[PDB]
Amino acid sequence: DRPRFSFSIAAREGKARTGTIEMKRGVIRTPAFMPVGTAATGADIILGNTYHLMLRPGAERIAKLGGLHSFMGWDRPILTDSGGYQVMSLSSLTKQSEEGVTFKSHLDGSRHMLSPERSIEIQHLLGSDIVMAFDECTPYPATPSRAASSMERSMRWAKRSRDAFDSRKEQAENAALFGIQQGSVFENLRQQSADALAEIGFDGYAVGGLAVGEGQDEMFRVLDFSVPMLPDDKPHYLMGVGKPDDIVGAVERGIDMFDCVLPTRSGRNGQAFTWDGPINIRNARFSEDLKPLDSECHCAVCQKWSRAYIHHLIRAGEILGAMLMTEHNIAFYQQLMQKIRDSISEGRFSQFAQDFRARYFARNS
Amino acid sequence: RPRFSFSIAAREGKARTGTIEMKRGVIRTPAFMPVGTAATGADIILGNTYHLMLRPGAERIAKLGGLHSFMGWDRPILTDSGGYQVMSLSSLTKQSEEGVTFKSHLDGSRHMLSPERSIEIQHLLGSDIVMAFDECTPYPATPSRAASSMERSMRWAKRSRDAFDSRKEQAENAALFGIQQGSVFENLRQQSADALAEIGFDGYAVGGLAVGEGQDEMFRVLDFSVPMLPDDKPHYLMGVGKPDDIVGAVERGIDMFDCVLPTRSGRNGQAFTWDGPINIRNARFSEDLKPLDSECHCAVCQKWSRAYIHHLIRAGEILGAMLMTEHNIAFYQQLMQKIRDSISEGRFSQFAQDFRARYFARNS
Ligand SMILES: CNc1nc2c(CC[C@H]3O[C@@H](OC)[C@@H]4OC(C)(C)O[C@@H]43)c3nc(N)[nH]c(=O)c3cc2[nH]1
Ligand SMILES: CNc1nc2c(CC[C@H]3O[C@@H](OC)[C@@H]4OC(C)(C)O[C@@H]43)c3nc(N)[nH]c(=O)c3cc2[nH]1
Ligand SMILES: [Zn+2]
Ligand SMILES: [Zn+2]
Repeated sequence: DRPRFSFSIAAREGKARTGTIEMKRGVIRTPAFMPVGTAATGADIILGNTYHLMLRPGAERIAKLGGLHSFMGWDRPILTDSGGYQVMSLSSLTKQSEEGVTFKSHLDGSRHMLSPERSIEIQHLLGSDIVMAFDECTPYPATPSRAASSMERSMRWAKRSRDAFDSRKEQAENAALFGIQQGSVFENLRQQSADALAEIGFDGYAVGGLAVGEGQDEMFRVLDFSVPMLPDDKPHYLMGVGKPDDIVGAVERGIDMFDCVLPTRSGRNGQAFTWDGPINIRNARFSEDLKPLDSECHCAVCQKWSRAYIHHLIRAGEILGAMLMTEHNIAFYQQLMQKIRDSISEGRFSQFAQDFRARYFARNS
Repeated sequence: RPRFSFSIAAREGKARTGTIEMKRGVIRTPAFMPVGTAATGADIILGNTYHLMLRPGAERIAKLGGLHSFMGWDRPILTDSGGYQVMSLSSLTKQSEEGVTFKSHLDGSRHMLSPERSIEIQHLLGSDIVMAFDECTPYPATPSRAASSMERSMRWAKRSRDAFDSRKEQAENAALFGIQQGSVFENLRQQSADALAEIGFDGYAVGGLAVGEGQDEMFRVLDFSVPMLPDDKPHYLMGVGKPDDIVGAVERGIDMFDCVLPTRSGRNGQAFTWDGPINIRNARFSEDLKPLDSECHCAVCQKWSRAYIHHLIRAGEILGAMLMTEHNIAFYQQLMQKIRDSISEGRFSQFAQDFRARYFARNS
């Protein structure tokens, strides 16, 4: 049968790689974009907001309903985060210590807590295939003192995540665990986090603490030295990235996995991604543009709907407009990953990145 | 249960409270009718006919069991006719006496709306209350533009009546509402009302409002338009509205409401409270341990504080807007219940004064 977790590289070019991740529920073609999973009403894997799901409707409720695969109507692999991002983005509502993170008690007495052990337990109840270690996304900007103490605490939490993950045979035999590298924008702290994660051992290694307002120039600079610190024979996950040009540049620096809310956030805010850069469909230039959102896109929206139709739908307050924008953006992101995977296999990825950026920045939509 | 039976239990001024009895349940009036969604306290929900015929299509919904199966909702459902999209999407339409033809899509598909096709689609959706195919006259409109538009809509209202009665299954189990037009002009409103009464309908909706006219102008049109409709029939104000808009509209004879603001506000960081709307994104709520509203009985206010929702939206968690949306919908139903209670008690005039006094002071 299919293996638990097997990462093989089929072709390389520079620091970029293309290949597959084999799991019991399907194959993940890398470099991969992993869209946000939703409740049931082309991607290889979807994600679940662990913090969101544990509050609504609850990890135990999800488990009794059959798991996220039953909850989201998705039989392919699923990855869940650990909540370490919400440890930072919601720090004002948290009491934090070495044991874990305790959130402010609710008006009904209910109180939620996150720890390396509880996070893995929740991710097991959700039935996810790829588990993220409980970490802390260090805020940006952060002093070298604040970044060091946070990264060091996160590495202590990473070891407890490893132990808690291995404490369940059912989870350790069917799922995979990813360590998350921290260190903010500092090379030395990044090397300490990578060394700590490798000594513990993980099926995959994620680069955390980025996509928090640092800018692409700073993000690329951190990727330049951070990704070579991770085990080459293991997949590399850049959390929170990103824009199409962010993804292309990140693949050029050794990243194999991506997640981002921009396709949905842009689709709900009137922005569509095209090969000629992003477009604001609300602009009057599209009032009578009879072309689809993107001339090359093969998604269902571009085969039927014009820019003019979508422009007037959003102007008229029809939520169908944002759904088509969202539907296009998600499919466009998968088409970007496919073109990236193709170009690495052909040995023409460096040419693709140049041609992509040239046309994506000219904005000749 | 009867097909459609509207009875008034208590009156005060032009305001009324009562029930609408249908084969699938009872609708307590004055009623707010939230926007129905696909399955994942209101008496009736609505379905965007124009949206549903495009996604996933009226025929697909019919084969799935109808909107009651589609939305997991066994209670009554009301569907609009598309007459609003005739105006809001007029740039993509070719309009004539026969109906409205939308611009052909990139796959050759073309959609058309007419009094006959609209009623057929609403039958395919399996809705319990059908709206006549009309045209929401744009605002502002010249008296010439409003007259031709209203008269066209009344010819469409008659064809809607005939098409509705052409199906025994629909005519014996559903209801048809006529829609009054005339923009902001009294004489044109009287012609539309007279025309709709000569045709005959189970209910009468006040259309062509909530299109940017302002509350003062909207109330002024309601002052003379609602008394033109049959008193023994329900009155539906389409698109209204804000909480104070609803209270003022009930004061002028409206029994039914629909509005996207509870969802539009919940997604844009605005929550409705008895002390007026609040912008949860303001820093004053960063540590406000109180719920969104002190009196609200919804699930969100029993568990979540203003501080928690404020930080969720600030952190980009979509759960924040869901709680805001859930509260706004439940708050709207609590407003209708308090209105229905006060009419039954004979103290509605006092409620309207007390509501506006506290709602506009903004002492949240
Ligand atoms: C956007 N920038 C960005 N995302 C990051 C994440 C993922 C956190 C997001 O995963 C989403 O669910 C799948 C949730 O939806 C939003 C609201 C986007 O937040 C959650 C991170 N996760 C962990 N564990 N650790 C990190 O250092 C980290 C850094 C990030 N930077
Ligand atoms: C907000 N103001 C407003 N709404 C009105 C409507 C309902 C049309 C809306 O009903 C909603 O679905 C249930 C949809 O939400 C949006 C997207 C707002 O549009 C649909 C009207 N409908 C008809 N048939 N005729 C009218 O004269 C009319 C006037 C309106 N003024
Ligand atoms: Zn597309
Ligand atoms: Zn509430």
